[PDB]
Amino acid sequence: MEEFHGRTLHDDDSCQVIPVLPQVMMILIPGQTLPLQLFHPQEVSMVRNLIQKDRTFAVLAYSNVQEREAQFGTTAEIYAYREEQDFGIEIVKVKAIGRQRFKVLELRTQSDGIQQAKVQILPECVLPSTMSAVQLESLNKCQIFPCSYKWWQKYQKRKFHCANLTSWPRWLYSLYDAETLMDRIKKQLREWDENLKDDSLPSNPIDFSYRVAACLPIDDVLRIQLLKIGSAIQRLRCELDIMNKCTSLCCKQCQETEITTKNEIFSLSLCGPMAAYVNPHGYVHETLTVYKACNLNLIGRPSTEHSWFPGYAWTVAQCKICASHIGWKFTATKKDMSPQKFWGLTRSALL
Amino acid sequence: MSYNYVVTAQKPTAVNGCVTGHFTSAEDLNLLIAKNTRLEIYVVTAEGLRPVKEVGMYGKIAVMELFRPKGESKDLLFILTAKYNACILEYKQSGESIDIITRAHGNVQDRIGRPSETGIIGIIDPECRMIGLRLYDGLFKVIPLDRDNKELKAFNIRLEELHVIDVKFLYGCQAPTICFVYQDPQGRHVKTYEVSLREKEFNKGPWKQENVEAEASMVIAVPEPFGGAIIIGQESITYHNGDKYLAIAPPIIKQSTIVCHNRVDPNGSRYLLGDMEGRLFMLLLEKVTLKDLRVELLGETSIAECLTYLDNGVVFVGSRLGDSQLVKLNVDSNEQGSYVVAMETFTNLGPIVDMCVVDLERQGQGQLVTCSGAFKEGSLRIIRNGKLHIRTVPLYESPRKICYQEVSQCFGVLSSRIEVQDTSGGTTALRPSASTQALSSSVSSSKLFGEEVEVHNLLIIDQHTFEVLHAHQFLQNEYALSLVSCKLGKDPNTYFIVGTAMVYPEEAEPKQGRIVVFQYSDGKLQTVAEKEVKGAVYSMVEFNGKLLASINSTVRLYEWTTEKELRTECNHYNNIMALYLKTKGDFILVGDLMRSVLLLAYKPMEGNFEEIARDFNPNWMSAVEILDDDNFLGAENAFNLFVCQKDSAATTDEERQHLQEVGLFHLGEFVNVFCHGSLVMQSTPTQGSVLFGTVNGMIGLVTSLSESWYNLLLDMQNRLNKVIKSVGKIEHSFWRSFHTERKTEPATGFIDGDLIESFLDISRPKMQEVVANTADDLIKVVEELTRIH
Amino acid sequence: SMNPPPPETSNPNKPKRQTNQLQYLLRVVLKTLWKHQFAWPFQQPVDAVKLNLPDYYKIIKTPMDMGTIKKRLENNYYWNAQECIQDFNTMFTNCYIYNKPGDDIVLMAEALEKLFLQKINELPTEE
Ligand SMILES: [Zn+2]
Repeated sequence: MEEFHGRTLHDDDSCQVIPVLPQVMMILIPGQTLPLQLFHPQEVSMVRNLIQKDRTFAVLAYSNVQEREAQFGTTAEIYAYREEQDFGIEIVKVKAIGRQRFKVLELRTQSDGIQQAKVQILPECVLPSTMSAVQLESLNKCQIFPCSYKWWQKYQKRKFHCANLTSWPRWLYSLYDAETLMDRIKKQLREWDENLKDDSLPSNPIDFSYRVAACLPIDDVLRIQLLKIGSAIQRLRCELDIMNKCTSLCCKQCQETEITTKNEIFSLSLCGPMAAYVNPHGYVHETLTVYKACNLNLIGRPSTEHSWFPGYAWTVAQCKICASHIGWKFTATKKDMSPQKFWGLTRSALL
Repeated sequence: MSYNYVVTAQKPTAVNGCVTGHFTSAEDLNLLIAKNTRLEIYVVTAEGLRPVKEVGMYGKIAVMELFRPKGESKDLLFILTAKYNACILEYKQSGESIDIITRAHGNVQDRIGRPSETGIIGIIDPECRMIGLRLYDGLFKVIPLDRDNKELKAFNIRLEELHVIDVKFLYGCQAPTICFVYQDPQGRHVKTYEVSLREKEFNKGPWKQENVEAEASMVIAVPEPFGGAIIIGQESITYHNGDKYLAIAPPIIKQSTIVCHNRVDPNGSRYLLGDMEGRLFMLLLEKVTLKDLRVELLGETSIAECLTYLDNGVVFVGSRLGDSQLVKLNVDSNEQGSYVVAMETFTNLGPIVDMCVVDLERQGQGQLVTCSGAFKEGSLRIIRNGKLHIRTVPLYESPRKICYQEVSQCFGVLSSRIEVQDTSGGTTALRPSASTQALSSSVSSSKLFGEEVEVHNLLIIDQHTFEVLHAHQFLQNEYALSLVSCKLGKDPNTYFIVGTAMVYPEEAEPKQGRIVVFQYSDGKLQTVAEKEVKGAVYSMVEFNGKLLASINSTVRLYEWTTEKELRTECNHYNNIMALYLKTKGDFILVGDLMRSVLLLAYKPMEGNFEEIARDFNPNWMSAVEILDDDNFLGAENAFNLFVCQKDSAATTDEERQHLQEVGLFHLGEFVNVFCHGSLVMQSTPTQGSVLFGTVNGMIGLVTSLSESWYNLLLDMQNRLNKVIKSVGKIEHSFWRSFHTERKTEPATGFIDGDLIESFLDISRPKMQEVVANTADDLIKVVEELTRIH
Repeated sequence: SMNPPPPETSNPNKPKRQTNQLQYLLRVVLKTLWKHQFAWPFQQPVDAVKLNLPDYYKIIKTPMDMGTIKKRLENNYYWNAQECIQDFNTMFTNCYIYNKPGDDIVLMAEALEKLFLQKINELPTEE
């Protein structure tokens, strides 16, 4: 594919006329990669107009798929394009990337067939430190800083030392501090993926929030409420809202079949419910402790040979639909052991 | 559309800067005191201090330094505001008329560049040739000190080190050199760079990068014959000159990190030190070359922001949180040890976290009670018109909230004290505070190192004698937020409702909170109703005999039953986290820290809350108040005030649910709380009365006005700017305009009382120059606007 | 982990012919082994992602399953009997190297081979 270097960015709140692709229906996140393939000659014609212009095309955030109604949308840039003449007809492959959020003013459809939209660029307001407006001239040098529990305790007391001057305390501003908030998302991100925050996760607060917006299952409505955000602090807060509202535990392959819930999560191990658990070969799997779990079949027999939990036999528990290795069904051998039967599902299969 | 008047009733008292030199005369020693926007001039005397001239400036003072270049007999003062305005001033006195003049004026703000963590560092070369200002990370501004440089030309030189902790100018050098400590992935190093005016580029210094302490924060310039710079961190006081390096680690400075420093001797032998715990230390230099550095404790003073040495052991403590003290030091006389003696105590109201207008003795004239100071400097202040009399009540603990009960005749004050962790397993107070010094103590019902632990207490203080009668100690890991004193339901007794929240180091969001109820009768405090809720209780308000409490984001209302218990009625969920609550009649105001205003009204027919109008704009919010049914006063980021008006006569649903931002004004002060009423005795051309307390101690009043009064005052403002000379030649239209790091907007729907009232102070020809389209007819109108405060 | 592509069921390069030995290897050998109860974890290739076995393909360079053998005999991929015979043999051996004796999954593989060996002993000569 033919690569591009140029980066185009329109002015804030300035009204711009940008065409909308009809094939694109899904809501776009700023900076998100989109693999498109357009067959229609008039659709390939719009792309041919963009490359010579500025490669910036509009993607509507459709509130209702029926009436095609969309109050918001995101601008997408064509960084790569390829024109392959396959079996006789002209086909184009377009790689899109989000640039700026926008408010839809008016939807006007041309006599040619394609549709255009009156676009107003949403201001990406980036607020700095909350302490910046109240920090004393003497404590200014203490702001720079050279076991994870100890760090955050010292981080709060030092950066937010001027909290006594305001009506609100130290810990209150932590709920609004980007660095503190980013760590809360990182915590639950580790509860699903083994990837370290050093390389897989970005450092910039605005960019980091946008990546999360896609992974976590968010229906159009949540995605719109997620885009109405024009500031980093409003984005991470909303990501925490999703983490504290949709606890629905499913299978990573099924995505629809329910395994268990947050209510059934019980603390047996002293680390909590889930910690690192290695079987005979050398696999590091984080095993969840739950009372009851639905949609799980029992294959073979429960063997007591190398059991993580003390004196429990592990039956090979699998899903009823995809047949993925979800975890185990630990049963008590002795009559004086409780919980008698509880599920030992690994993180890798848990959603 | 809004039309409002904002006048400074009380000037800010918190000292931000204090330097000693020769401003008025070359022979007379002068002390300059900076109080946020106000400037004070004093002549150093053996008895104390003498006042000569006090001038108001149109900018938040951040940089203030005295220097003497060649040709000039007396020292010139350099002032840099928060609005980035460089100005050089000199004292002028002929017969009786005093007029401070500006030799050079100009702006030093750049269109590109992010503000640094340390902010602005103001340092001027000892030989008085150049001014060094670190405004942004990695960028260094150099402004020359010449007679030709009147417009103040500035150039930014690219520096390799982004994160700079503290920068100062070196002594005993031909070319100007800057010494600084930077942070990098390796640790912390001290580096020097030589400045050249010709090349306009940085060059190699007198010595290479040397390794220092991991917590090295302060850098002090050392004059001749010693030379070099002293670097003090948290544990030790290091010395550098090149090949020469001296290190001493005192255990007495380990208790609290030194934040401020001052030079005593003209050669560099004695140095005043001030930590976070208000302790006063002395840095002694032994002797061309240094023999050894000695650190000695003097005593206990106010939490110093900046120290200054005057004459004959008289030291002026510049405190932002506590009272400014003129303390005497006993360094001399080997017979008796080092002891500090306070001589004069300057009243400091800053900071103000909670305030109330309560009639105590007058029953007509409003008397304001403020929760001033922090930590050991935390004290109660009673303000009334005399001139304004201030009555101080020490607490020795951080005050949070205040409430009044006319039935029990006492004040309910929230307090937070610091208690260090014990080796065996417990806590012990640093010094006896109002809570431990109380007549009677009480504890709540329980459920289920070397670290400072914050413990909360509910204080009961008298309204005439001001004595700590009762103190209610709060549970472990519990933080108090809201406290209201009002009658609930059909109950005739007046209760104190507490909106506590459980804070844990591991729990970022508070998942636990209590709604404790207290009654005060026969000089005894008692627990009435305990209501545990899943979340934090930030703010509470009374709604027609019912208690409204906010749990995280949700807004809840409680009914007061005959069983003396709190009962849930209806829950109103919200997208944003509820933090600010204000009410009048039926209208309820909701606000967060991200400046997302939301108006709700309790519909009693359906038995719930209906969303009326909402305004979403991202900014750091701090304080809010309802002016009327449509107008509401709010305080946001970068020391500004805003007013948003709704329209009940809007033809479209989208218009009436939208709030129009009609109010824009830069106060130059940070407001944390708002309360109704007036300090004066109760035919006013001003509508309503809203008083406010700030971080620096500046107390003012916000009041609505009519359409005619606004235009009459607005046109007076543009004329007064022409006659009144601005201190530093900085525009009033630029200073009062809405300021933010991303945008600048003009002031609308606001009238500055500071410029209107100045018409009485200025002379008669300047009075006649404004009224000319009447001179004495306008005076009576200005005099009407002075009576209100 | 990455799942490698399934083995080629139909290929134009490799020669193929319809013999009576392959007819018996589909209607008698395959059918009986397919209708058995312990045949379900072999009716498809052992998935490295579903069962979470990433080092499975790192050891087993030649993986096979009955599902591949069923399509190969139906689409006619083998020339002689030995090519179809080698496919069944590799199938069982792969699990024997990976899964240690005593496992429930080992017991099924062995149960199918006993029924496989009794039928392959009755394999006729080419017509
Ligand atoms: Zn599944």
